[PDB]
Amino acid sequence: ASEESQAFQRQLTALIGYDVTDVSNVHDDELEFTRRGLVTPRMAEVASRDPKLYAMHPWVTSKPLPEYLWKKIANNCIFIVIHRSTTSQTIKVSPDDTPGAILQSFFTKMAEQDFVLRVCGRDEYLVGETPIKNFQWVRHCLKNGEEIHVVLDTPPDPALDEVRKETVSLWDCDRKFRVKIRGIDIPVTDLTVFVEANIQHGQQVLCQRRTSPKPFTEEVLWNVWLEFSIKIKDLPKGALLNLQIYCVQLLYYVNLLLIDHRFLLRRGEYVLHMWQISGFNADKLTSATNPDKENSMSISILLDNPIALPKEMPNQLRKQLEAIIATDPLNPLTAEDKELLWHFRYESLKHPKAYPKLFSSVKWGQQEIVAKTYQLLARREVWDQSALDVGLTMQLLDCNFSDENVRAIAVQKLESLEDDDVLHYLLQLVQAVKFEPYHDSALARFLLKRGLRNKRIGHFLFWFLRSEIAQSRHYQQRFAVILEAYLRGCGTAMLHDFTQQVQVIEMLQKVTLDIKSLSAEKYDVSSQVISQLKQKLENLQNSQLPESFRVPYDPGLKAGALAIEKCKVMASKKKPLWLEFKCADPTNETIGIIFKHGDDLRQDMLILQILRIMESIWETESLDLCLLPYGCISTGDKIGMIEIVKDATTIAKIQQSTVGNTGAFKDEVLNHWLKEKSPTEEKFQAAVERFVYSCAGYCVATFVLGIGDRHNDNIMITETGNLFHIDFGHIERVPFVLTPDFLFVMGTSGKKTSPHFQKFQDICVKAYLALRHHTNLLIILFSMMLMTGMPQLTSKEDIEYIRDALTVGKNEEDAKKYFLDQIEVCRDKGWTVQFNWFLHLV
Ligand SMILES: Cc1nc(NC(=O)NCCOCCC(C)(C)C)sc1C#Cc1ccncc1
Repeated sequence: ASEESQAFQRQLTALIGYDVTDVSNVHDDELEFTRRGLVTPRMAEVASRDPKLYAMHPWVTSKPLPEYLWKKIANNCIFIVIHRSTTSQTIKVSPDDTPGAILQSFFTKMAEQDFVLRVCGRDEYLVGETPIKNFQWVRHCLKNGEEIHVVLDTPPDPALDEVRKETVSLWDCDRKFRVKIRGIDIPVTDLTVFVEANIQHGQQVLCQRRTSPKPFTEEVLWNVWLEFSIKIKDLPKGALLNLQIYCVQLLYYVNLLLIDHRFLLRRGEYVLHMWQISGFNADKLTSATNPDKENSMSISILLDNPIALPKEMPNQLRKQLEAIIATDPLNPLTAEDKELLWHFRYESLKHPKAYPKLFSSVKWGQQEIVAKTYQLLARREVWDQSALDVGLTMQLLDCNFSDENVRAIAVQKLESLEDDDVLHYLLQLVQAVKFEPYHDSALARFLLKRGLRNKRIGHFLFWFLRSEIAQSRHYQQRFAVILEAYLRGCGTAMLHDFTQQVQVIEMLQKVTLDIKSLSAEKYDVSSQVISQLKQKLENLQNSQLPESFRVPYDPGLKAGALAIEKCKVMASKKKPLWLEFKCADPTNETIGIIFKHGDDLRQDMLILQILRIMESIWETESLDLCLLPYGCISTGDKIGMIEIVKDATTIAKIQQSTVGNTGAFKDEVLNHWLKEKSPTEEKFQAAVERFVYSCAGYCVATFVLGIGDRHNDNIMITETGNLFHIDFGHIERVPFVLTPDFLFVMGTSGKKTSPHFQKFQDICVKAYLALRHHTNLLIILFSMMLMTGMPQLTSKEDIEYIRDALTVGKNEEDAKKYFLDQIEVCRDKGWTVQFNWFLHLV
């Protein structure tokens, strides 16, 4: 209503990248009702959260301090360098010392509580009643053997985060369901079309009726009643009326929810703008209609049937039911299996791992059965009590489940995750919103309240939602209605940082797309393209870009002015921008960021998230495989950013040092580069230990994912011997890369065993074992990222690579040999595929 409240909605639309106050693409108030419906949990969180802790966002974890990291604390007391101006005197504190206790041990050891421990060079705070061992920044320093540098700083003002003042039933109706297909209208040789109407409940198709084929014209009228066998009483909440135009080839689709957001049966006249098939995918389930009215095929339908929706086993069969529960998520159930799970549903409820299969075997098109399922769900004693299995929880949030009650018990288990884990699974929990039948949901409300509770979760939430909105027309309506709901609770300070970030990304994306236009595809980096970049960049800095911004992939870091003398264009075919920015904290080395158009960085983000999940799985088994999970955020269509890792070099560039652009690869090349880049033999004998652990980790990780066969120009290594892979936005043969240059560093010529190669295969095989223990988790993370992120998704063979790879249904002893067989494939191949990878240049 306020004249300035209208200017707030245009700031929101600039941050979101979509106008939520738009009704040109809706046939009901589903999104408007969701906007108002979210005010309640937004305000409950904004009110619930403590302001002094929300402002300083302490990054803690309640997981035990790992064994390898404990070895670094040999004195049961670690060093903390506290700095204030000139002062820079260290302190020895016990790992059980709260930052409050370490405050009394700094003031009493000097000659008041209004000072906090802030890390040097970042906006990261060691505050709150949590032991110093549980702070992430402390654990990060103990991993990379770095010294703890803090500052006696003034705490931020919690008032900076201020917020702006914000009839019959179905079960009585015994008639059959019907829908009149009036016609189809395309704006614009000699084929036929027919329409197919389906009653769907997630994946499962309850009923199906088609029209008679009629010639392919601009307007095709039918005016026909399609009668279905399903009674109106039997329609479940979340039932979708999928209308498809077939040429026998699917050309267009559009969904419409039979039961609306108010439990009412949908009736009336509807003119639906349809999506074209690109010439399985989460986008196929979307309730949103095609916004492009000018170029899309339309379908007009009619309904009127108000009507509202109301709210002891033998050993043999036990052995069959247990065998079924044991099988992996992708093992398909048969009618025999489904029937056995249902009849013995009370036995199945006693095992929580049998939840996805028990609910996958429910007759959803039968009111009577869904009513039994809801009574069955009330006996949730086992479920509530049970330990949180995130892998199992996520199965219940995928495409196979449209049930609000089924999906909600899963969100109830997610409320147990601490911030630390909510960050690991955030990308995936965000995509799972695509599978929710309705806009307002338990999951949406869950992501909102956690983002609003923690500024680190909030920052990442923003970038993930802003990402899908900027490259998904099927879901931008839903995700923007959730991003507005968040942005209206993060508080003024966040709303300012996001504006500066969005602004910088927008300008640099323009320059990335402009430099790509200038430098031709079949063209190297000339003097024209390099000087045009420095010219374009000077005009941005001189009055059109913020003097400061938080780094999207690492928010604790604030980047400042552009070091234009250090920026350049990369030699890749996609011509990425290598940019360097000066650090914005005085507390002169820059931040390196790569901007890139051309590759799908959602696939990059989805693999990088899985590497943090994998190294977490290992951390619990007291393993550390030094994976370098560099930052990378997708910002729109094929465009996005990548973190430049300090003093790291490509493996292919290391060999084309001894001898340049040629296929004669030496083994000693990498072994020399490591010693040449090491000051003392102590630092070189460390680089081989960082190489053995990091190398073994990337071998197992890429193998389980099916991205082990990579060109060595996409494999980098640091001067400190930390190997890492880059550019995952792509996907004879090889399982993973273990080329003879790497073996030389471990001590083996080939077909030999050295003491370090022995160390390598020991951790290598123990890491495979560790991941095999979390088979269902990896299967679901990959299975879900293919439903949403990877658009070339095969719901048959693509999804099942990880099944064969993860040694399903096999003993742990065979696995040790099988993994070592794949090690020996890389021994006999040597440089066979690496040579053919170099040959892919011409
Ligand atoms: C992840 C990553 N790190 C690198 N590090 C590096 O070049 N260091 C060289 C020296 O430090 C730079 C110096 C300073 C800026 C730190 C001050 S390049 C790279 C990549 C990539 C990529 C390309 C295409 N698609 C996806 C990913």
